[PDB]
Amino acid sequence: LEVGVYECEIHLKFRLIEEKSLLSDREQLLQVLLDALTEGSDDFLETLQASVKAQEVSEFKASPQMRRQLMRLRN
Amino acid sequence: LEVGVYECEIHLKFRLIEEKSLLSDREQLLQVLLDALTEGSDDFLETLQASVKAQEVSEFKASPQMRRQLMRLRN
Repeated sequence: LEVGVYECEIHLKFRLIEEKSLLSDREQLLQVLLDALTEGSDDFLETLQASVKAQEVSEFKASPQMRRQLMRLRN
Repeated sequence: LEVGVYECEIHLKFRLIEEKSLLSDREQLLQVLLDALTEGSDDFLETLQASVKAQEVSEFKASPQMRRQLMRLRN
């Protein structure tokens, strides 16, 4: 159950069919898009460009809250 | 139940605590990251940079499969 701290970068461009009423709320917009990305249906979504990076970094780079979580998990 | 075709762009940089065994499969890596983004726990995740864009475009830009889906939904 080895964990690490990863610095991660996602860059995605894509076309999506969606209901208009689901895209009008600034606070829920990303989640609506993540949900479609997760579904990954070729009837609704076309991924145009994707770059996904995840690199382990030293835990000193983590936030205080995350460094506490790391101690909690390792002990 | 008005739908549109949206051209969308997500650019996210973030640090994540995750189990190592969950990040070693190229085909599941993005989904593992989307799942953490969806959870959005401050004990595990720190969002460093976020850019989220979604713009309605003409449906002629959609894939054949998506244009068929659009007809299916509008009728």
